[PDB]
Amino acid sequence: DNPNPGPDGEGEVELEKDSNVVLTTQRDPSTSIPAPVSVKWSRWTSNDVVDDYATITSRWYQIAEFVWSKDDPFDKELARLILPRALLSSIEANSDAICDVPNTIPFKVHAYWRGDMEVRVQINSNKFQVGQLQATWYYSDHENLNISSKRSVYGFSQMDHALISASASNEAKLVIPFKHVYPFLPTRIVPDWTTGILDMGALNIRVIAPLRMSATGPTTCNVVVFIKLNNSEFTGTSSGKFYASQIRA
Amino acid sequence: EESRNTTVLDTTTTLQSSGFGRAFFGEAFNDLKTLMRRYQLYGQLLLSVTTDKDIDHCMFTFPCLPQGLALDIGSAGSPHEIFNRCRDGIIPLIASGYRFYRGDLRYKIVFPSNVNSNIWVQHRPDRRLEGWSAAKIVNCDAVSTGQGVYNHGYASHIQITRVNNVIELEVPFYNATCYNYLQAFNASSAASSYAVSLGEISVGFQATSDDIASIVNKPVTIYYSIGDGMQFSQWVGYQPMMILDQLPAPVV
Amino acid sequence: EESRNTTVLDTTTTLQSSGFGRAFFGEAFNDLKTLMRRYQLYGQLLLSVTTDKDIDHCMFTFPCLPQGLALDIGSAGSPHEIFNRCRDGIIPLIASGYRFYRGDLRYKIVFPSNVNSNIWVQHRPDRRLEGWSAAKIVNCDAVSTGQGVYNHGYASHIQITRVNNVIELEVPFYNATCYNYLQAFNASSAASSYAVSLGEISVGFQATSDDIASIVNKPVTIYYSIGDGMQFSQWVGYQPMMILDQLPAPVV
Amino acid sequence: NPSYQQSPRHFVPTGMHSLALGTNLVEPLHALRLDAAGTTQHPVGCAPDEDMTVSSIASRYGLIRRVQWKKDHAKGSLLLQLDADPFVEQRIEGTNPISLYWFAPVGVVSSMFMQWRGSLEYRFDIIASQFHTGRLIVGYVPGLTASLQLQMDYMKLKSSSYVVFDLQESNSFTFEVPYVSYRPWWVRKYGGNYLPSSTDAPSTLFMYVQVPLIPMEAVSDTIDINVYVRGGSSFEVCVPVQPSLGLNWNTDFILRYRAKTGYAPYYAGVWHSFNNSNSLVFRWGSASDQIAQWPTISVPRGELAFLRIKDGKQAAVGTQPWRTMVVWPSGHGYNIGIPTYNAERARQLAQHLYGGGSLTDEKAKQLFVPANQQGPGKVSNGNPVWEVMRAPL
Amino acid sequence: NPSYQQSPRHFVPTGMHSLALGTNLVEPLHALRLDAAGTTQHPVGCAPDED
Repeated sequence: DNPNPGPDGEGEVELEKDSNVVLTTQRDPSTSIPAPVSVKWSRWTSNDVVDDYATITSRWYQIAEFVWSKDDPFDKELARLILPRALLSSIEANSDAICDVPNTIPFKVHAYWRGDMEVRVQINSNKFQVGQLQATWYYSDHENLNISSKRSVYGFSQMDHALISASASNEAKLVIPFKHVYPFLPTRIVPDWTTGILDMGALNIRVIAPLRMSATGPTTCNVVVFIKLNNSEFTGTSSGKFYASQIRA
Repeated sequence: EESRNTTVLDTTTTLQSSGFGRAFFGEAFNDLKTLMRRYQLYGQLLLSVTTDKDIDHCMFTFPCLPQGLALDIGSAGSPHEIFNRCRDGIIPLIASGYRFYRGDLRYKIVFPSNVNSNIWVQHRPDRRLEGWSAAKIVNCDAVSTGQGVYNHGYASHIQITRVNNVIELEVPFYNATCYNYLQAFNASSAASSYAVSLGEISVGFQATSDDIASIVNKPVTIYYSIGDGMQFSQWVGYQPMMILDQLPAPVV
Repeated sequence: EESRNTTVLDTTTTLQSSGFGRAFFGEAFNDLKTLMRRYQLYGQLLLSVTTDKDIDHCMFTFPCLPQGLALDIGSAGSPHEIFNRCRDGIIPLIASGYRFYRGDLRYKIVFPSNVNSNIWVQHRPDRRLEGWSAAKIVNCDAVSTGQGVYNHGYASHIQITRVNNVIELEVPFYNATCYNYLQAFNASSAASSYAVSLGEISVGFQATSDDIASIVNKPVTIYYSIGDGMQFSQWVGYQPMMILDQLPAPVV
Repeated sequence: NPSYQQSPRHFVPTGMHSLALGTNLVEPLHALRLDAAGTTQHPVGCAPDEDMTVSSIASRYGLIRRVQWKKDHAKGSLLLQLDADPFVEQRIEGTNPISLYWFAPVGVVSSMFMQWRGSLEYRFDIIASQFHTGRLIVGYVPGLTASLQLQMDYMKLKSSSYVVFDLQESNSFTFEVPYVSYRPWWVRKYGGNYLPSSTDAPSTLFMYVQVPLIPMEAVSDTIDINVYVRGGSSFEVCVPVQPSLGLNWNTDFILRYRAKTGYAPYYAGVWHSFNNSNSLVFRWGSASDQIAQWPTISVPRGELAFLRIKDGKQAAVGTQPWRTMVVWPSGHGYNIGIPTYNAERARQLAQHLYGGGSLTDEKAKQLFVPANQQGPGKVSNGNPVWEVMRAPL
Repeated sequence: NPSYQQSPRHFVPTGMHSLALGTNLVEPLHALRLDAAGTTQHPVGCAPDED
């Protein structure tokens, strides 16, 4: 209630320090948790050496950056990421192999995976900009054919979601646990599973309030998405030459 | 950030809670599983016999899934007036607002009256469901594979039509999964096809060629409840609905 | 100032109380609810099929109300001899001497014998009752709205005619009111139409066009008791009665 | 082995259990399992998290409205008026002949039930900076008819219950709606396609502009307002009926000449009661008197009629597709369908019969198709539509 | 799974219950309600005054 800015700026930085990667937020995160915390399931269907690599897999790594402008209508999708595929496809979109990033080197060598997720969607918007976005997670997007009529902010507001206001420039934390029909997702081509490899559903960022401003205001803003794999477990140690690149999309 | 409340501007007072009708009607309508255990029409069909059938041939087949079949409006000449007029029931309307399920189902099949023949019903939990197309009641017209034939090892039951022409059965959960999908299924892989329906129910008659002539164009209706131990485990919002009394009237 | 007594000029002695026949007949006829739980004819009709019906079409419809229907004397050529000769039963004669009711009803519907077809019965507590006209058994002759069609979410039951051609059901109290009117209803508003009958019972056959020919001109009778938890809550005196053995005889 | 000589029981039989009851009974079944004591399980991570509960569904906010509130909106301009019910609609601007709608989850879960009561909660999220300044009323008028939906301003609103909200630094609030009626519950807005069951709201919600918007010259002049609906802590529904809403999975509706229902598919075969089995007539089966039956065409004196199938690919097939026919009484209490080689023959047969002739006349018999043209006796594709061909006679 | 080999019951069937009796029996029905233990209520001002 009594402001006194100095050379530092009178703020309070919140830190997310996860395995030598530190994320900083000026604002408070707007969290939303779709499902409760999952259990480890190496008991029921694995006899191979099952081990996470928490020093290299529970790190933060950007998977998407995009430009939200004022030339977007009311109900318009900005991002639609199939996150376990989107990590590998964001690496392959930077034109290299998957063995050059320490986050994804167990995906090259193992066969199956189960772990929870942490998604940070950070906007960099001016204080005078006005707008609002959704951060809605949907489990198993491709297994529903009527999802093309579902992708709208009217339907995504009904399930739980994270709101991002362009004025406050706040942040969206997304605790995504593993919830799938099968208790493991294969990383490569595996028997009677040829398509939809390592797909758990779509994080899709759409617009509620389009970006509004004055006549000479800053036209665009930037949105960056980071991901974390914290409660992982990798089973089925295999050859890396069996692995193939992801579908481009 | 969905059910939050920044500032609740209550201008009201305390309203007397009836306990979801338990005060007035002696029953609480809060548990939605109590609503879903009321039976609702899974489907109806008219029996049609094209080729000469043996005793082993199944009369019709259908996958058993809780979110309701592909909505059979019928032919343009003769539409099924239940699914055309009042589009869909309560149970799939609830199941549209979820993603995953796990549990049993309850099927009550009502056969025609003037037939007398002894009826067998098998449940095969082997048939994977390939796409939302052909997720419907299928009239078995020919026998090429082991689909048309009454097989040995499945869970079967025979209803005596002379005693009673209705069968009441419970389909168990036999998939090797954590859940199954509870939407209009889109087939991506082969393993995802194993995890749509519980199984595949085949109903067949033991009639010969002479007694099957009295069975043609007779109606068979199938009803289903939700069973118990039946859990929906992921909240998904509802799709665009359609208002029923906005549908056009058959003007003359 | 109704049950007062200024001066009682008793010239009598003490008369031995029998306890309303409990001394002589082993039963006390004091509780009038015991009398009203005896079944009494709600109505009767001959089934008539004008247009071609589907499986979903309802055969006939009637509102369910305790004070008895509009008294169907029948046609001038062929009158219904029960309602013509001995005009009305016990239960509506009691219900004429009250104003309000609250509670359930019990309906026992007796179907014809030589029919075999499986019969569905739905209770729709949605149909408001518009005037004392068309408060009667209505033969569904065409399907324009969702009235003729077997709907999904209502309380339904299917009777197997091959086992037994009589259904015994209990209609619950589902109005959102304190009471309902218990006279010959005159429709003033739209909200008052929601509070006459409990609901609206529709009975339909699952027969096709070939088996429905044996059902034409067959009688269906409907009986009703008063149920329990059934309370009449305002004393109104009786209307002008009519003496039954003063009615003329069919002279030849 | 003693003999049991006492009197036995004396029941009533019924053919089916409770088709509607579902809570406090034990329904016996033929379970298609192997163990009679076996049920389904949930071990241990595939456990239920969301209970199927109407108070848990209706407690979830659904976005129903967006409202543009501009700088040039005058003092007292209407932003929204809507109905104080869970049945609030958002129409999709699609090209289908039947329009789809967005609903709140409270409205979807209240469509299945006949009667509702309780408080509603409207969350207003006003997307603005901390440099926009405005003030608006979210008011609430008890029961209004359709003719009182107009004659409404911000001044008649302040006679009833209302809430004035200031917008300086907090850009969101929640208005809890009172439940004022003459009736403890309230019958829902739409029926199961029974148009004489329509009922409007118990009451009406408004949102006017008490103080107009003053934006600074560095920010925008328009502000979005989101309106979210969920049923409040006192909301409840009771009586289950047919739900007034349908899915959009199969968005296909069928508006109401062909064979009477059930008498199709049919093929052209023979019958001992039609020219002593010598000529083709449509049959719906191979057994005793399984003859297809056909509606009576309304034909005035001075005209004839015959039939020509609209799509020949759907016709029954013998030595040719049977695309033309005449319908006439069989003498056995229904009309039969008599195929002809072509339209010319059909017109000549109709001329003969509507002209006063009989099916047993030699002139008629010579216009039938002979039995040796039955060929494979293929059935029609379902029950296809025929055009009624009319001519003066 | 043992086999029950004793002698079974030996009834008489009738098609309808007591159409006239109404006091001291429990008449079974197909109640068109949702709860099997549910009855009708009178809370609390819509109570019966005239028996």
